Amino acid sequence: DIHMTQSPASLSAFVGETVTITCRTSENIFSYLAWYQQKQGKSPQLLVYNAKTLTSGVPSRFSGSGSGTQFSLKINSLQPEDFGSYYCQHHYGSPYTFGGGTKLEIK
Amino acid sequence: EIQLQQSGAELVKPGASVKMSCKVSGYSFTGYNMNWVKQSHGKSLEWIGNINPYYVSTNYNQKFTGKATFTVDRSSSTAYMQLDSLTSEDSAVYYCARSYGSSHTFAYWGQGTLVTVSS
Amino acid sequence: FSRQEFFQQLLQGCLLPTAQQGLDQIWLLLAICLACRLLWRLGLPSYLKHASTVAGGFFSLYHFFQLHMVWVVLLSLLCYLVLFLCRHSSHRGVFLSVTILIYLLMGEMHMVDTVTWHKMRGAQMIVAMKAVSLGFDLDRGEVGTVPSPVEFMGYLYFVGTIVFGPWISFHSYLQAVQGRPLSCRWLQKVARSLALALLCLVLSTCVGPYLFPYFIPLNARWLRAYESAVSFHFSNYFVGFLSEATATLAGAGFTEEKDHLEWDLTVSKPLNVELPRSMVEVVTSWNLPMSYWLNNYVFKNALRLGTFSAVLVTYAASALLHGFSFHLAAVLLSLAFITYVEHVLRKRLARILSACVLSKRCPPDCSHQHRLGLGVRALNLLFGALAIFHLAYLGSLFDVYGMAYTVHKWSELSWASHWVTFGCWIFYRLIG
Ligand SMILES: CCCCCC/C=C\CCCCCCCC(=O)SCCNC(=O)CCNC(=O)[C@H](O)C(C)(C)COP(=O)(O)OP(=O)(O)OC[C@H]1O[C@@H](n2cnc3c(N)ncnc32)[C@H](O)[C@H]1OP(=O)(O)O
Ligand SMILES: CC(C)CCC[C@@H](C)[C@H]1CC[C@H]2[C@@H]3CC=C4C[C@@H](O)CC[C@]4(C)[C@H]3CC[C@]12C
Ligand SMILES: CC(C)CCC[C@@H](C)[C@H]1CC[C@H]2[C@@H]3CC=C4C[C@@H](O)CC[C@]4(C)[C@H]3CC[C@]12C
Ligand SMILES: CCCCCCCC/C=C\CCCCCCCC(=O)O
Ligand SMILES: [Zn+2]
Repeated sequence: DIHMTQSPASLSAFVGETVTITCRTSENIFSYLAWYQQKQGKSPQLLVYNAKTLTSGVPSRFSGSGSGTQFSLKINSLQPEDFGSYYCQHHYGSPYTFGGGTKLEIK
Repeated sequence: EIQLQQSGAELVKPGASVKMSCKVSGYSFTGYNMNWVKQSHGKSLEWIGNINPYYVSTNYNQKFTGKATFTVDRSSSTAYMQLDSLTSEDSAVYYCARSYGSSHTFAYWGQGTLVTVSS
Repeated sequence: FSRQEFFQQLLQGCLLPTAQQGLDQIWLLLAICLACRLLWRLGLPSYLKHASTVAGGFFSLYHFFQLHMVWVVLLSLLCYLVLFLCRHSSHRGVFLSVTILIYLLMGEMHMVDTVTWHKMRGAQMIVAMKAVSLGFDLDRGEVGTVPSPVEFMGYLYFVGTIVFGPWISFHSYLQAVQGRPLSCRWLQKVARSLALALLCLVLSTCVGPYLFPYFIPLNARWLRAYESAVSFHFSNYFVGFLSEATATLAGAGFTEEKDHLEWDLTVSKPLNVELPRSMVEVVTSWNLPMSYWLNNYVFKNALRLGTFSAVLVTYAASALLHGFSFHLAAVLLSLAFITYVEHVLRKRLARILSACVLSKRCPPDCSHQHRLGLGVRALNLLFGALAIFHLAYLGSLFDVYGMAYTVHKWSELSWASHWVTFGCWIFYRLIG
């Protein structure tokens, strides 16, 4: 199957800063990528799909970009409700694999 | 409002079998694939498989074949996953997640069932 | 006439004109396939690749089918419509298949231009198989996203598999679009498949229907039956090798596992139908992509109706895809019954004798006590001779029409294969 390398494993910033998470794909997936956010103790929530499209409800500060085997999620003006784990998951075709994750914390 | 009410946690003896449950309420149960996902304690997510509720054909991850079996119940609109011969490494949190229609991104997730295998 | 006169006339009368006809009818298709292959290697945006193959498929359909190609065009547009109105459902396969069925039935009503619809039925079958397979792959979750308009259209109008080419799953076409390097193995596969296509064409035309009078000192009812069967088989093998040569020339048709690119698209295996083990292996090795499509989609969906009912539904789906016609519904029903009886009888024989007589090659994980020797060999050769006899009796219809012609050709053979299958089923029921 496809292996998803997400980076960095850990990442910390201040409320209002800007962060960027990278997801490298073992194969070419034609910009078929979703970004989920899982807070501490809850279930994941779908933020981005098709590597660029925001879902209905997610703020406009989350910006997905990339294509091929390189994707990125940029979060501008980090708010206190934006600190959790982020997983990139390809929806190219079964079996759908996830990334390692990125634990976004406050420092 | 879509809601996948997932059953409570289980404490299983090693080698036995467990059966989760995910009762769907809010949409037509036979209109979207039901994905089953596994997450270790603080580790990444793992896609166990999915079941199509319209025709009961399933689609498993090869790493989880023979370990998990999916069933459905349209009368009660409930999806079950049974895990067999639980090793000590099968203690995790198992989610049921509905596909986002067109895409197979997991739009609506359950709350997670904690499976703990010990003595 | 005389054998020496025939072999004098052979080289210049038939072998050169037939090869010239084949090359003349496939040269532009091969040129367009190589054009798209070279284009998709430059690194254009994916939507430009899909649009370019849509244009190439339009031109190929025009070149082969002058202006009636519009029918195929409808079959594409309609399909996308049905894949856009139910993009969110888990019924995509059901809706697409019901649309395909209604389309092909309202085509069988012969109110449309009948002379050319029977000519386009091949491309229409390929497009319908592609649309149904994409629908069911989205249903089961093997394709993640419903494709965009240009991706779906570039999939249906893939210039490698538009006219003759076999069915390839949506992901095979996607990886074909992604492109691969032009290694010497690709050229070897293309050249080998083209050479085998031309060889099978000349064998079907100028070596098959003149076999027993001239090529053998044998020469009759069964001789001409075997000759018609061989000629039809080798025409089908020509079309199959040409389809894989034109689908490998375009980029598709490859399998890779752990950095090992191997161009191994196979459409038909002539050595499993001309030296058969059983009729199951014959119907499986006749067309490998179509057997996979039928089995997977139709059989694994209709497996609730029971084994035999699902087999009959699969053969009915095949008869519908290839166009309903007496001498084809009859052949396919006879194949259903023959393969069923032979499979089940061989299974019971292998369970009773504890030998390897299973309708297919069983591996070394057998529960079988007798694996080699002479009895197993003798029984498998007997069943192979029975399979060749069945193939001759079935292909005798495609010489060199309606109910009268089928009944005539199958009564001239005294209805041998049907009585043989009936006796085989009686022998099956007696021992179990
Ligand atoms: C027509 C094609 C072949 C005919 C050509 C050769 C002979 C004559 C031709 C001359 C003129 C006529 C040509 C046609 C006119 C044209 O112009 S061109 C038409 C091309 N038309 C096709 O090409 C359609 C048929 N194409 C198929 O593919 C098969 O219709 C099928 C998918 C059904 C078989 O598929 P599979 O062999 O893979 O079976 P499976 O393993 O997947 O099923 C797992 C279990 O189901 C049971 N089971 C399985 N198979 C069974 C069987 N056959 N009988 C009884 N029980 C069976 C067993 O309990 C298990 O099977 P096993 O124990 O493992 O074997
Ligand atoms: C499939 C094609 C190649 C035929 C397969 C068998 C071919 C290779 C062999 C088998 C027996 C051979 C024949 C044996 C006898 C003769 C008589 C001679 O006066 C003309 C050539 C001829 C007729 C040979 C032609 C080639 C032949 C028919
Ligand atoms: C396995 C069982 C069904 C074997 C029976 C084979 C059936 C299909 C064959 C065997 C005898 C055949 C009949 C023999 C005689 C004729 C006369 C011919 O002018 C019209 C067809 C007709 C009437 C045949 C119809 C088909 C027939 C009935
Ligand atoms: C065009 C005419 C075609 C008629 C073909 C019928 C001939 C077949 C004769 C005997 C085959 C044995 C029948 C086996 C049926 C299996 C039913 C079962 O037991 O499940
Ligand atoms: Zn065996």
